[PDB]
Amino acid sequence: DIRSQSIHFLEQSPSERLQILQELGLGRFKFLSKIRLNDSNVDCVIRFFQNPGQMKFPNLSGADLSELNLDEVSLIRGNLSEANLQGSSLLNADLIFVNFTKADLRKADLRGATLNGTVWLDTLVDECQLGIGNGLTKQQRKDLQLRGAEFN
Repeated sequence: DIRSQSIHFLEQSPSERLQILQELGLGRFKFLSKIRLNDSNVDCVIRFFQNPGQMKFPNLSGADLSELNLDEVSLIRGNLSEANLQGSSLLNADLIFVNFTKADLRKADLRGATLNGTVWLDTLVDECQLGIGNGLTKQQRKDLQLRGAEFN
């Protein structure tokens, strides 16, 4: 039945979603109001809706976040394992400790995003814009640039 709740949520416009989010105390996650209705995201929103407030590291594993404006989103300690971020805008985003394992970041724009503690295992970054690699090592600015990332 909780699957039913999540479908209905994603069927609403961004501001009706933002209201549901207030009613549920999930208002810190304003980005939920933007993700598209598809199978990947029904699942993602189920995790938020089964026991809300019991997850407070944003777990977006496997979500389809492609071609979204997520400028200045805060996702500290978030799990973006296997997520799809192709062509999305994440300008000045807080991504500290974000797990990008096996995620797709082709053509995303992460200029100015804070990257301390990020994990990039098997991550697709061809043409991902990283700006200055804010918070990245050197062995990281190395590895990623080799794999297609672009640095300002």
